[PDB]
Amino acid sequence: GKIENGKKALKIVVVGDGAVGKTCLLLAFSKGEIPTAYVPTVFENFSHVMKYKNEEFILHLWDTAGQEEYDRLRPLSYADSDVVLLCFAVNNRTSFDNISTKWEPEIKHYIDTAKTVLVGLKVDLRKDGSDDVTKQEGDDLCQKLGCVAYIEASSVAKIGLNEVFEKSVDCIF
Ligand SMILES: Nc1nc2c(ncn2[C@@H]2O[C@H](COP(=O)(O)OP(=O)(O)O)[C@@H](O)[C@H]2O)c(=O)[nH]1
Ligand SMILES: [Mg+2]
Repeated sequence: GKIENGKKALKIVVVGDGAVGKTCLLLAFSKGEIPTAYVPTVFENFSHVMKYKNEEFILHLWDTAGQEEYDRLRPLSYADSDVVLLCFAVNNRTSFDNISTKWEPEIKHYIDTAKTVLVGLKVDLRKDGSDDVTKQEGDDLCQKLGCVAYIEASSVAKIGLNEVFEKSVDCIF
């Protein structure tokens, strides 16, 4: 619950296994596309203005990673976070299981006061006949972990991107 110029402001941190699509989520959400160019391991934190209810919110968006120096820097990203997106890829069951084994506990340790939103990324990839994570599985995990919501999204297909960040704003304001 911050106010930075005259605009309500929110800090959102994005966490989850490598390659679940965290950097693409932020690029697609804020830039409206994923550029054909070298995608960085971690996007430096930045502010994005989002027009929502009928007002403007300033979102302070923090990408994170677990490779190279970013693994060591990650804990420092959490301070004063209002919302944490717990991200996995729906076609990667390992990443889903790690929400419970690694990511939710890490968040509870460093920033228990943050609200969490469970985010099922790469939903464009879900298909019958594999062991892809279902919407019911995401809903159940959200329930067990006390997240505010489970939201499915695709950066590539532009599905659910605004919903993720609109729900983030909603649970704070
Ligand atoms: N099909 C599909 N692929 C995606 C999507 N988002 C990301 N990817 C792919 O997943 C790879 C890893 O994404 P990235 O954002 O770098 O993952 P990060 O390590 O969690 O930040 C990228 O090379 C994309 O090719 C998506 O919504 N749909
Ligand atoms: Mg990344």
